[PDB]
Amino acid sequence: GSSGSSGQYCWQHRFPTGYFSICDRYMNGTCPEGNSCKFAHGNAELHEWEERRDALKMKLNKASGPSSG
Ligand SMILES: [Zn+2]
Repeated sequence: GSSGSSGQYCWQHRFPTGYFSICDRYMNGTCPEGNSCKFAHGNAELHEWEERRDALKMKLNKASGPSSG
């Protein structure tokens, strides 16, 4: 209604350490890590993560190196 109908998004969660998957522990019920976890904590959360990280690439690039062990 007010403050913009569509111009209002509420997505504030942890940052995706860098992984793009769901946390089995969290999905099961409880997770050991918690906030400093590398996995996602809820289908919804993941969605946001994919973005949060997609923001870094704004300046970062893929071509970095082989890093073959
Ligand atoms: Zn976790």
